[PDB]
Amino acid sequence: TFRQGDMSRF
Amino acid sequence: TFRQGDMSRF
Amino acid sequence: TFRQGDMSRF
Amino acid sequence: TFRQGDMSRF
Amino acid sequence: AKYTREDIEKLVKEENVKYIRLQFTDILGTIKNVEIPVSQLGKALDNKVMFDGSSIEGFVRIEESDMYLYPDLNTFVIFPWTAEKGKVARFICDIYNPDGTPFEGDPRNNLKRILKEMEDLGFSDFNLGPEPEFFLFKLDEKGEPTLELNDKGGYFDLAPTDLGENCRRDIVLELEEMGFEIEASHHEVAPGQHEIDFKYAGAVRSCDDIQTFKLVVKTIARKHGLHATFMPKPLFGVNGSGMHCNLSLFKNGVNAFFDENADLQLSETAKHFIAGIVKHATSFTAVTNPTVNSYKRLVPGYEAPCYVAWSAQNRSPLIRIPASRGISTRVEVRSVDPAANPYLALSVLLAAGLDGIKNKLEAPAPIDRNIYVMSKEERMENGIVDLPATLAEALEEFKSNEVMVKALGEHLFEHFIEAKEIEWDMFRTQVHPWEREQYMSQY
Amino acid sequence: AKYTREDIEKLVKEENVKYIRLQFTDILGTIKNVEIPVSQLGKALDNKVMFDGSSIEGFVRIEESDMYLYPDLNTFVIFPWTAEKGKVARFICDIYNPDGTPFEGDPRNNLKRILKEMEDLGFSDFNLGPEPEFFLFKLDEKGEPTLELNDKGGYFDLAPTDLGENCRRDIVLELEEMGFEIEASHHEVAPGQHEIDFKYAGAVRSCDDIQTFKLVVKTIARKHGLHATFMPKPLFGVNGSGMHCNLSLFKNGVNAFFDENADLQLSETAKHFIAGIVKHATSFTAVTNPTVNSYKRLVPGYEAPCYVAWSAQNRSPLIRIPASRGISTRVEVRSVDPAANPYLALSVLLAAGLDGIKNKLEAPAPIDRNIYVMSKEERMENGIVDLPATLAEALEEFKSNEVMVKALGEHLFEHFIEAKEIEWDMFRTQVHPWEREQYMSQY
Amino acid sequence: TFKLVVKTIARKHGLHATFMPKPLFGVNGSGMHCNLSLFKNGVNAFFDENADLQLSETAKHFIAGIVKHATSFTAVTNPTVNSYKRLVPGYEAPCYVAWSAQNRSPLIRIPASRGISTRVEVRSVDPAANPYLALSVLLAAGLDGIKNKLEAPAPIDRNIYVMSKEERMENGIVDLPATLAEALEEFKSNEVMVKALGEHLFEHFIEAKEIEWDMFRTQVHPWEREQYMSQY
Ligand SMILES: NC(=O)CC[C@H](N)C(=O)O
Ligand SMILES: NC(=O)CC[C@H](N)C(=O)O
Ligand SMILES: NC(=O)CC[C@H](N)C(=O)O
Ligand SMILES: [Mg+2]
Ligand SMILES: [Mg+2]
Ligand SMILES: [Mg+2]
Ligand SMILES: [Mg+2]
Ligand SMILES: [Mg+2]
Repeated sequence: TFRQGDMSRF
Repeated sequence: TFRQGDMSRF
Repeated sequence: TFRQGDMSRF
Repeated sequence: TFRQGDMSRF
Repeated sequence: AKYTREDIEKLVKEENVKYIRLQFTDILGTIKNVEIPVSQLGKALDNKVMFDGSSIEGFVRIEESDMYLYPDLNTFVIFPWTAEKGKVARFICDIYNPDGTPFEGDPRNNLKRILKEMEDLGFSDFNLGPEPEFFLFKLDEKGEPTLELNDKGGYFDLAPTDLGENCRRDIVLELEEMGFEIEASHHEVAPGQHEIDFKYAGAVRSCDDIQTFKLVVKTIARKHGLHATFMPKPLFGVNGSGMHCNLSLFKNGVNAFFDENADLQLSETAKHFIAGIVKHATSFTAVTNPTVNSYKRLVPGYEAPCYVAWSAQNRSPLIRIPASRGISTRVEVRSVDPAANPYLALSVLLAAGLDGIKNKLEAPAPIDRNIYVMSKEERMENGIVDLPATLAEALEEFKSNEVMVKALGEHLFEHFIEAKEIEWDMFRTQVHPWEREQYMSQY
Repeated sequence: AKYTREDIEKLVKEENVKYIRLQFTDILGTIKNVEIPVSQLGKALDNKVMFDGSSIEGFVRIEESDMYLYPDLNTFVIFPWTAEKGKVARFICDIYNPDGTPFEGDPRNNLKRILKEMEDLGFSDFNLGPEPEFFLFKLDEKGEPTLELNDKGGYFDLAPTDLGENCRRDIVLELEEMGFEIEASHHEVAPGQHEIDFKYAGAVRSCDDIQTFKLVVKTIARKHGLHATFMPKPLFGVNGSGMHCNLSLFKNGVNAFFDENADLQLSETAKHFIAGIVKHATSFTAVTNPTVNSYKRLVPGYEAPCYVAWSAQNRSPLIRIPASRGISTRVEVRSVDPAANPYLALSVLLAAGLDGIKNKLEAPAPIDRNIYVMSKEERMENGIVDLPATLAEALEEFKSNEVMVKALGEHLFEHFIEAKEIEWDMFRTQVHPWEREQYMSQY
Repeated sequence: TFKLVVKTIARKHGLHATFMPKPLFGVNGSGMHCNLSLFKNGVNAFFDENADLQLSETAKHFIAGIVKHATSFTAVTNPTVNSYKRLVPGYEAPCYVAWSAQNRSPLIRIPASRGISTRVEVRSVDPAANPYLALSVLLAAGLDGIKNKLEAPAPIDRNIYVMSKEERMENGIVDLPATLAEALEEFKSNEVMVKALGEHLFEHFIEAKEIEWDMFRTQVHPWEREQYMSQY
């Protein structure tokens, strides 16, 4: 996790 | 990750 | 309150 | 009871 | 005993069984099995069938592990639904390590271990009488459950009547045909809610009967174009579903809870048992109420318990003592819901009761004055404490209790805690439609 | 001053206004008003219009109470949407008791009281620069919001482009024509999410601008066939919406947070302010995040704050200090969401900051090593504590804080606590569709 | 015969049965774990009650042989393009060359049962592989280990997935080929695996698989259009 909104495009 | 098939029910 | 399941018929 | 019109929004 | 190897072989011989299910129970209580052809019955009865024992852990399993599948002969049951070319029979099996040691991660083996600990205290039997409640929901054209109840019945009403339907009657008769001992049945308080009560039996047999009862009820409801669920609170504003557990402890074949010259006709052992259950009530709630939805039932006004107290006549007490005495003297725990794992719930209840007996704890005074009117602060000064309000709070309480941890061992403890923490984390981050109804237009 | 009585009368005389809204803000932050014809403007400007002051309490009001409606002349605004026969103008008014004393239950009056307390400490101004962000949802045929976003844009993207649409551009231009001071605008991280930043101004003026901004954004989005919501987290797995608050304290007309000769170019007053915000951070979360949905945004992985720490460059810090210094030296609190009441949130933030300054509390060391790396126990030994995970937990934390109680007074405290407790009780007893999807068929 | 019968019976029930290694993304794939046991004079040659793990020296040589050629026969045991979408971490499918008795997705797993039932399980094989060719290459690798008395590496029981690829390359843990083309390249360079199926089979298999990979690599999949048609 720790990064979900930024990589939500993928 | 490291556990996706088992936890896929959620 | 204190009685909702029994009085639910009304 | 004693408060139904004001709390009707819920 | 009831069956031997020769009896099983002969029975499958005439009944022409071709498929055998070696069923068992995992952490979450769902029924798991590995299936073998009838040609492997000899290998099965030799305690030689291997399987992946990590399947007991559920969705938190990590590494494959080989374990044996020791079946229980007394649990042999022939399913009435013939499977085309041949019949299907089932065995309820214990899980064993490859070295012959019973697996510590098996809930049934854990219950047997707790029963052995009970026998070490001098007692002989631990009887359980369950009262599982369930809802019946109509299916749609696509064969999936809807929110419409099967009838607008009431408490003890003769609502289904004659003229077909009456799925409860068919379930009771069918269960009678499979060797179950049904005491009585009735319509429950909520519409579309039903209850079937079994005769009391041994703890292991009672839990096996509970699992088989869930399976059979679901199957028969599917026959009638209905959905049967043991979910604690399927609907808001309507009575939930409980699985009240009537517990009776026997010593030398006689009831140890009964004393004819004592007040309330209750022995000192019964008072110690009640004290033990009261002390650990907030701690084993996580096991007896293992789902998120379980705590929507534990709300006031629907006869479900909400506070730790015991009584003989009260509105929704945690522990109730029925009026019957003598051989039928028992203590009823009403917090348990049908979603709980029967083996784990029985293990924690028995462990708490034995903890009360071993330390000779003093039971608090019974509550007979409707604590509900009193405020939370107005009753906190007494012995009345609140049950956990959420699954997370119950998990926090369960982790801290040392006695409840040994009630199921380290393997079961860690895996149950991990699974329930994942379950709570999934629930708490969701955005439910209620939030959008309350805030999307207001803010 | 910007307007006088003669200016207001002359402006309404030529602009031909017929309806005047004497708007105010209740406990929950929703905009309320009592409407008068233009013939009652003289009575309104004389501080003589009465109304039911219990409407401030929201849905927990019990008794009618007469209150006065002292309007603020500088808040006079002419709405661009003509009401057929005549225009509509608005005043933002203070609430006064019938004896001339300001009403203690008015959030705006409470903010003014906290500002008076700040002036008693030697400071002159308390500037707020807000960063409200919102989602745009398409409307259906029946004119009600759906779950479809207006665009699949990204962070700072040129997604709306030219050729019509671009509701953000129209909102910014229209706000400019109404006298707002818009700094900059951009597309937010989540699809269909936008942010508009105002120039910093006084606390009361900033809160009034926030309320007017919400009203205008909702109206303009409704014009474009869109739904604008300031819900903290309308969707799961998608970026939430915050109302990052840039706070700057001024003394004698100069920035009191700036010190060129100190480390990080931060004055001792700034460090005391940061310490005060850190100390009470878990206590005013109930005010800055007053909804149940507010705590679904406060989850890791979406740049929203989850732990009490301050930094100059970190992934989702509770307090962030922008690189700009000098007159523009400020401390940014990123926990606030647009659903919060601006007056109450500003009051509690200012009270915490003044508590830090008054007692000269020592700020903890800034964190620049990604607290998300270690576990909760692996960071609890430091000064990093967790924000409340639910609205009930935040309510419990807020009640126990003595300083935060006086930040809004007894009347506001009791009514806010009652309303929020009712809100939480309604939420916790509901049975959400997630529970049925998870347990109806499994159990 | 099992594949044929399963397909036929599933067709009878109005169902489609597929042995595709990975028909769906984000869901567990399909394996064809092969339990191999070698016998000598009618007794199990992998069993030795007096040795550690109750494993004979022949079993250790067999494991060493399978480990040495594991990256080479992957092209035969995983002969399709879709085979390598299953060989991804997190779905119990093997991704690295290691052997263990209890681990999360090891390449070689040794079941707890011993004695006559002593065996070595190769979990990389998928049902799409040709059974005869896969068995041939596995047996050839095992015999190569036995013939040269290769030394088996230490078993892994600490969850290789924890540390990085650079944090495990210094050990004996190597990665399986990531694509069918990489597996073909590895298979061509292994001399021992070439004789495992002979020159005729080798050339025809290589030609067919190269054509298969070339057809796949030049396609424009809908994922590319979803990712780039509007972005660029
Ligand atoms: N009347 C009853 O005993 C029903 C009990 C109730 N349904 C419960 O959930 O406990
Ligand atoms: N990247 C940003 O500044 C967005 C902030 C984020 N939407 C929040 O809720 O705080
Ligand atoms: N649990 C299992 O053994 C399944 C194995 C997994 N499906 C694979 O592709 O290897
Ligand atoms: Mg009942
Ligand atoms: Mg009962
Ligand atoms: Mg932003
Ligand atoms: Mg910001
Ligand atoms: Mg296998």
